Amino acid sequence: NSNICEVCNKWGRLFCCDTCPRSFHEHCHIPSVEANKNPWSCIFCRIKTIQERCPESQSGHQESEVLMRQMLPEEQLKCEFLLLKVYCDSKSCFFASEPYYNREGSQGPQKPMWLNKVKTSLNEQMYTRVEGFVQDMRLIFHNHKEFYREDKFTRLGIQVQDIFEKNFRNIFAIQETS
Ligand SMILES: [Zn+2]
Ligand SMILES: [Zn+2]
Ligand SMILES: [Zn+2]
Repeated sequence: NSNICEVCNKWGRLFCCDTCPRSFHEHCHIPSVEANKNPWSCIFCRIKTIQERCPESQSGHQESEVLMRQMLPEEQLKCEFLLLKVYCDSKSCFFASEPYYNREGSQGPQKPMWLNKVKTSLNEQMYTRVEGFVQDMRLIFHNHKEFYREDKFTRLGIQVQDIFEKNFRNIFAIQETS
């Protein structure tokens, strides 16, 4: 197994996958690494199994149909993995914890949002459809773009949103378009 966490790229107290060489901090994995379970298979492995059980699940889908899906176990897992892919980027640090807003010439968002809030929301099964999860994720970056206006820091929102959107299209097998 790897000797650094797959998500944050640091060493520490690492839990190792039994079916692939990845390793994780306990609360870096999503869901948090399960207490017992020998063997244990990481989220990457669990997602690959879904694909292998239903190869047709990789055919192209329309975003509008994906968003309306109910959060059954497989869609719950897919959203957890998509959230984890965002945390994998080091620029996620900016969006993880609860923001505050005091900048001359800007007003804070009406509905603040952050990664750890989305994480808790998934853990507590608060989303009933994929749309709920995707809306909150996109809100994180939209709030940032609006608040930072012409400051070059707005680019961090564009960057992390791009990571989100690329991984959304991959994980949910969105139909490729020009
Ligand atoms: Zn970690
Ligand atoms: Zn694995
Ligand atoms: Zn099948």
